[PDB]
Amino acid sequence: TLSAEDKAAVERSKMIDRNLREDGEKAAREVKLLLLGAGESGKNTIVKQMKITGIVETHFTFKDLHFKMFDVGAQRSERKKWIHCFEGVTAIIFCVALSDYDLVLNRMHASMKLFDSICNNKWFTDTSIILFLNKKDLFEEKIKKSPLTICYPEYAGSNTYEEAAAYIQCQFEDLNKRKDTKEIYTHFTCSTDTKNVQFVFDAVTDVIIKNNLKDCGLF
Amino acid sequence: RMPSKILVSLTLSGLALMTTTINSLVIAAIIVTRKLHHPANYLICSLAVTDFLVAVLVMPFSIVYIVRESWIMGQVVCDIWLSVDITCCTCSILHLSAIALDRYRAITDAVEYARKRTPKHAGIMITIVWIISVFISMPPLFWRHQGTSRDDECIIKHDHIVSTIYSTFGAFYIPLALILILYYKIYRAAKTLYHGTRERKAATTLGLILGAFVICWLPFFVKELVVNVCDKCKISEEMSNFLAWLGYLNSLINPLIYTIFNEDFKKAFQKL
Amino acid sequence: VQLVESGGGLVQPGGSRKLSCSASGFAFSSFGMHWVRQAPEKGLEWVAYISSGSGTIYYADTVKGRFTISRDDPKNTLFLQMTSLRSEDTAMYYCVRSIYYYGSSPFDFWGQGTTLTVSSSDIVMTQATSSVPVTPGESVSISCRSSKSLLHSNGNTYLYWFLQRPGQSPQLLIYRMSNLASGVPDRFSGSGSGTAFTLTISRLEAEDVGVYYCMQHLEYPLTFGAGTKLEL
Amino acid sequence: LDQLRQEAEQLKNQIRDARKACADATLSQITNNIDPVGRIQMRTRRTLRGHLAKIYAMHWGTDSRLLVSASQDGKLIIWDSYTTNKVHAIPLRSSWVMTCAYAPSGNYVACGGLDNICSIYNLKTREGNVRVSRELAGHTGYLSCCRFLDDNQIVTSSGDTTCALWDIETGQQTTTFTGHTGDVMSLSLAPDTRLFVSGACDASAKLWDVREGMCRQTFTGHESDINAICFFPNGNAFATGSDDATCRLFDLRADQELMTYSHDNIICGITSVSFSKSGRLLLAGYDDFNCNVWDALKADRAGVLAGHDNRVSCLGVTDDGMAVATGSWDSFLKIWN
Amino acid sequence: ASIAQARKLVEQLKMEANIDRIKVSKAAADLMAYCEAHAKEDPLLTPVPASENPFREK
Ligand SMILES: CN1CCC(C(=O)c2cccc(NC(=O)c3c(F)cc(F)cc3F)n2)CC1
Repeated sequence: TLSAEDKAAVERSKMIDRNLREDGEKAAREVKLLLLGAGESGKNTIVKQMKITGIVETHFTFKDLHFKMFDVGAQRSERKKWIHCFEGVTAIIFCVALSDYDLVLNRMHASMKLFDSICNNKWFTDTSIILFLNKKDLFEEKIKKSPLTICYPEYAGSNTYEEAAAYIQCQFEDLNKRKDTKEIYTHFTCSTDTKNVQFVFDAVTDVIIKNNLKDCGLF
Repeated sequence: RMPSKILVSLTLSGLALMTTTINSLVIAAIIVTRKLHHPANYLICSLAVTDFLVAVLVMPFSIVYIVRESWIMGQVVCDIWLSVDITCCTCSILHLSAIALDRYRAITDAVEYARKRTPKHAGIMITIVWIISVFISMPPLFWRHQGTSRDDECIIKHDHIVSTIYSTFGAFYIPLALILILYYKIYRAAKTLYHGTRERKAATTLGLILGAFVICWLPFFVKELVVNVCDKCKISEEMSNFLAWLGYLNSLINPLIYTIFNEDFKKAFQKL
Repeated sequence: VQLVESGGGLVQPGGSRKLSCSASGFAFSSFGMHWVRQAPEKGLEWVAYISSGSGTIYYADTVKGRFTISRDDPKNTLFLQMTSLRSEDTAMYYCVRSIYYYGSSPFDFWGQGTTLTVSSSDIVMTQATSSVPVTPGESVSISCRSSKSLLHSNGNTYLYWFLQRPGQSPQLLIYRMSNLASGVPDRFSGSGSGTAFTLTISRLEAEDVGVYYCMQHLEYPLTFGAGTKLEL
Repeated sequence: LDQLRQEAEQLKNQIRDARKACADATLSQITNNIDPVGRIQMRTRRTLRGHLAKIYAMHWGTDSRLLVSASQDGKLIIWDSYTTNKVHAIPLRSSWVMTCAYAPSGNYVACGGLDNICSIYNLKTREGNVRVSRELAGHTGYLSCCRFLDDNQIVTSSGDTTCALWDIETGQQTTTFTGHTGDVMSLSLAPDTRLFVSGACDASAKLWDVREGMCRQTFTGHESDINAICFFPNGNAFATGSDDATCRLFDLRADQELMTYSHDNIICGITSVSFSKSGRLLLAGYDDFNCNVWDALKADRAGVLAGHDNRVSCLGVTDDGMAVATGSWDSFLKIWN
Repeated sequence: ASIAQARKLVEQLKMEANIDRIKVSKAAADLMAYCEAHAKEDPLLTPVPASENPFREK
């Protein structure tokens, strides 16, 4: 029934479909990550560290595993209408600097509110969140200079680095309203070269293992 | 007169028909839905195909056998029925084993095995499963030697120890040991990931997926060993066929234990 | 866009040769290729067709088996291995560029051509006149007829018009009998109906002198008309 | 400074009084007399499969046969609505596309998104393969809608609360439209190409002059963010969709809330709105995984279009009105007729 | 800082104050007339014969 080159057009359509399917299969194996946080939270420095005007994409290759990192910090626009496009992100890297109490326009409360907004977002219920707390090296003495009470009035423990970091990460984790659905990783990355990559790899492989167990019926 | 046999005939025929329909809907969902069109489900698709083949080829023949003891169809089809039954049962067992192996590989090497988890791997796994199911089920063809067609009985008495021992071990026990070891390793990995409100759910899922197969096949399979290897006595023919149908029930159970605890399949089934 | 083909010369009867066509300036990896041959004093004749990615290949009934067509996308070259030649095969060989999809212009480009001389149910295209005198500023109508209606059930009429200036490669003027080819002067205007077609030229001027080729693309093998040479 | 606020409040009150003064009768009272339109039955004539990611936008060409769909997979696919053949598969430099449109001339196609760049692609290149002609960058917010004013000039809406008219060859925004309190999402072109209307999260619709480069008219009444907007075929009215699960029709001449479409059992937002050729049928996409047909005059539910397993993000009616396409986040496109 | 924004807002409102103004009944009548005039040529409004419809059964 088809004409002489209508069949040729159909064949070209099949070729295009095959190429698109190959490209999609290649891209599916690639891991997708979203990088969120404040501009001064060391996002640029940290993203440059582990490297092996709109959205910025970066590609990593670690232990034969492909990564796709999406930076959308520069996108100064209302959320809740474009974030939903990231529903397929394997995990979210939430970068917060431990040293931002001294600035008041207070960034710690803003970061906590942002974490509450994205972590509890309906589009990211099953996604895993990785908390990379940077600026530890200078936080070491900033904590000494000023107590956590300047920002956390309810804090009552000893003003020690080990206790301060533990309280901070516990407070950040407490924001998650759904403990079972998602897990929040915590790590101190800045001032290091390979531990951050190792932690990202561990988080992504754990996420893949969880997905395999879930579609196997064990979750 | 009629009702006593008719009730059994109906409760067997309806069971076979529902098994066939459940296999058909699973195959349709797998082929139709794109979300499920990834190589992880090709082993389950092959298992469903084997279950459908069983339900459409051998189960009705067993039903006509049990309702009427005379093999009216004749010896011309007794051999092919025996071969199909034997090969399909072995293929189903090996398909469950291969599904367990795929899951273990994906849970132990989720980042390495993912690259090799291509459709080619699933296809070659299925082909090896069929090849093993052919290599096994060959020794039982000794019925061709010293035939007893005059008995009007289509079951097989083999009378040779080591050959049935091999066709027994390599047919179910080696698959049994393999699947137990792999599911134990998967459970250990799940425990190490969990550490138990959901751990209980995971344990229940594992218990179902294992005990269904165990209850389905271990009784009939150990009967077939004890009666044929050393026991001088024999179990009642009616009881033996009851165990045979219990084993056949695995075909019905597999769609009701596989593909039921999966969100993708749950969503797909509503489309059909 | 450039097409360079080579591999001509003198071939004894029954010999073999390996013609090649080089593709540059366009996405050759996705574009189909056709081979059309013109005898030293006759019209065109389709030779072979290879689809995108070598998915489908066709040959004419008068050339089937004798020639085989192959392509190498990484090398951006088209090959035509040929053997068992005879005097009937002596003809110019043209490398043809074509892409098939709605709104496309197949046979829009033609190669320079190579000279290969041999040492000494198909649709038939009919044309009214072999040659017609023309004058600048006048209008000339050329009529072409096909054995069967070229109007397919989809509503498209599959007629292709080509012009060959003396010594230069042919170019596509009208495709589908209703759409102007890209880069044409726009003077031409095609029209027709079931089994009847005509080509109208408005204000014929210089550079329009040549031979007009009528082609059909409703069903393979592709066939060409005898040509109509306009003379000043 | 307070004097300016008082003057603005007085002007707003005067505007509202003017709106009320001419509200002699509501559209429902006049449209109750016309006979109702019967249940409109439509079927999935074609299911244009091929995408492996979410679908956000689509557009119908002037030929009423070819359409282009934008997906997050990074490919722009031009489809033959009659044969479903894949005309082209343009590989996008940025996979995060949010809108796409087809040039009226058919020689160009554009798309954009979070990349903040309006890519223009040539569909009739001598090279044979589609290539980007000029990257019309300059916006400081994610692109939300792009429509081709002409074969050589376009109008773009971005998340930076500004709508810019871009000249293709020059590569610069010849005209800039500002005045939205929130990010502007949707934009529609009038049939005469003289006016276009856009909506933003500020719950207001703005009418702008194509050439004068100045605002003309503003509309308010939506209770939430605006997501979709399209002109009435006559060009003298337009329907706007909002996240508040209500669709409202505004007439440029009447310049006031004409009629609002809503149902008790509808709680989801509206993502796309389109008008039939005659304008009697209003088609709006909803996030409840189906599309409902609304009578533009009587405001009754004339029909329901269903079949997508995810939110419907885009839909459009062919210039001839033969069929209406629908796109959803499940990577499936369905043509209805 | 806010002086410029306030001035622009008040200017926009003042410009919008002096614009066209008609009754809603006229707009409703125009919409009804447009809908009725083009009703016969809307395939979606009224099913068209399968022969004329290009989206025929496969
Ligand atoms: C009715 N039918 C019987 C076996 C089917 C089965 O699952 C199965 C699978 C693989 C091997 C095997 N072995 C034998 O059948 C057998 C035997 F019945 C006698 C021998 F003397 C030796 C043997 F090997 N059986 C299930 C139902």
